[PDB]
Amino acid sequence: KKRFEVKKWNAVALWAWDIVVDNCAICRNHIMDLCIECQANQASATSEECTVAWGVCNHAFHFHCISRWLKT
Amino acid sequence: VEEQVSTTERVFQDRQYQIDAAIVRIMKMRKTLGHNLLVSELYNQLKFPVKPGDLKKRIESLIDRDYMERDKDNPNQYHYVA
Amino acid sequence: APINFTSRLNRRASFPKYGGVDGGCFDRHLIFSRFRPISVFREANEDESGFTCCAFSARERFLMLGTCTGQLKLYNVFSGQEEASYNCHNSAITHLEPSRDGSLLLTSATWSQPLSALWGMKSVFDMKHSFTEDHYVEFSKHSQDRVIGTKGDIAHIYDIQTGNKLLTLFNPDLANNYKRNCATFNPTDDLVLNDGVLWDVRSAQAIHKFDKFNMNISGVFHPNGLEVIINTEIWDLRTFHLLHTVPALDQCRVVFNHTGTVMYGAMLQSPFGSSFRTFNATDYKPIATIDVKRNIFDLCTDTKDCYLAVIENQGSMDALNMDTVCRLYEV
Amino acid sequence: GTAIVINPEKDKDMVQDLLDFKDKVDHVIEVCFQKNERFVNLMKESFETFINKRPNKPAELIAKHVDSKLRAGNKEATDEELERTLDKIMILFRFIHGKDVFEAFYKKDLAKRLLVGKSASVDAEKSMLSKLKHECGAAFTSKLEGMFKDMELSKDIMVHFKQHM
Repeated sequence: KKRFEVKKWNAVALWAWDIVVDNCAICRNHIMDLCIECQANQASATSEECTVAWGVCNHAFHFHCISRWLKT
Repeated sequence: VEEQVSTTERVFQDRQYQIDAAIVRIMKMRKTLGHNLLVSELYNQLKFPVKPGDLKKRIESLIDRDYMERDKDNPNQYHYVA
Repeated sequence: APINFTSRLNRRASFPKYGGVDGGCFDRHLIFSRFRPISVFREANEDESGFTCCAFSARERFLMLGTCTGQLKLYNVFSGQEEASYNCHNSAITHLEPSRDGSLLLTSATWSQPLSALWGMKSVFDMKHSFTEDHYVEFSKHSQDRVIGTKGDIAHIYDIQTGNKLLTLFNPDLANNYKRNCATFNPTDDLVLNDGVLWDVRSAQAIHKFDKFNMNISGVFHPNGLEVIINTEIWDLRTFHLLHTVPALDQCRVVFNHTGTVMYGAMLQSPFGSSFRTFNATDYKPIATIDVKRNIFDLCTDTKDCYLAVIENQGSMDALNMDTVCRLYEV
Repeated sequence: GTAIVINPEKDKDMVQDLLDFKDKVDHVIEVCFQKNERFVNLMKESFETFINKRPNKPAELIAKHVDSKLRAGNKEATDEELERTLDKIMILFRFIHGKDVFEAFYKKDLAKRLLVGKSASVDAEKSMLSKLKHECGAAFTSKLEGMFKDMELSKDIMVHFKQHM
């Protein structure tokens, strides 16, 4: 009784391990919080410049608290 | 076109990451190493070589974050920080 | 409200579900107080056994047992026949646990590196990941793609798709330094109990720290999502209030069954006790002590609460003069 | 060779023109210079030297040229042609730096092929991933291969969801 009717629908969604992963493997602290070294003028006074990165296993982490181990 | 712009930005941002991760991943095996050698090591370490403009900027930030330091009383001479 | 089976059972005619009062809160004390041995598992081609741990497989087709030598052995759950044998570690296996899907097995050793590892069960017993810092390994309770390892008093949580470490939870000052700390998830996978400390999985800060009642057992979560035991102390995991204490849980490796109605475990200090106990999950009220008269290395129940698989030392509990076999008792 | 790579005005054909020039040179050496190593080894070095003249422009062109052939809409409709063109096009990918350009653009059109409409060929799509791993490292296609895997996983999932529905 309508001019148009849908018969098929293929919905798409992006999948992430929230997994209470608003946290970190090396750091503990929540990813939207400051990465320890940004809670004080340690790595930087610019606490607002502390960013968040994603990996390849459905989760995120602080940019700084993980990349700091590259020298190690 | 908008999609080409977004993919172009992704390339830029990925290059910007590599030049931040690099340098830190350099020096450790070459404790004393200058700017002209760092760009050369970066040519080989990076997927895409970095211009001296971006390189100097990343170096200064990497010094503030204790990954590298200057030596030999020379703006272009660097040493690994442990 | 009769105590006796005959009266309680006849009442079912007008008072369904069970008849009388209490029901399972009473009847569990008639069944989990009467254990009798049915069968035993031993290593093929060996004279004496060296099992240290066990678990039933995901589909309960076989019992999985770990040896003192770091091997995994799979036995037919019905016949007692060894079907397969794999190497996992170079020393005694402290823990074995399958996923619900049965794709992979979590194993860990008391010493040999990697202390924990992810081994495949489907098709090929290969490795997915080696964890050299994790003494104890365990699956989460709701979402099993996430697995928790224990490094001393530090919790390490990884996703088994690669074994990549996701989050850690620790604090040396809050830590009670338990001898057998085995970090574990709550039923809702948003709290971790690590060395007596309850961790907020959504902030990685401690939410609460429990007193060091014991030195060996850091505690286990109840499936009701309310109670957590720290050796003997029963705490409210929602408010962190103390609710009850049961001394019968002291040195008892108490875990729960599928339905969350039965809790059971072996006694600890070859640091093993010579008996095991069963408890009423309703309130941890002890049901019975089973007089095995053999040092017990480990134990597990099945989904159907039919037989409890207990690893008992029939030898002298020596390093070499030992005979640890897995003897199954019917409830 | 420089005349082709140095002029973006013909970008759309730059990959094919550089590949054609490379073959013309190699043909000359094979047939009349008797495959003398002096010219064989230098040919490659000369081409690497000028092919990587722009800020990795060829990588974008490679991603678009292989993706265009691989698109079901107005497809070649044969595997011989899809393989022939993806191979020749992808070969130039090994003469340049900044391979991120390919991945950044490729993954956008790859995502389209894996979600909406069809690819010209599944085997051709997999062939590209194999060609990319070589001379880049397996890590290069880790995300790109994972994208494919997700849809194979989705196929089983959507079946089970209907069963539950």
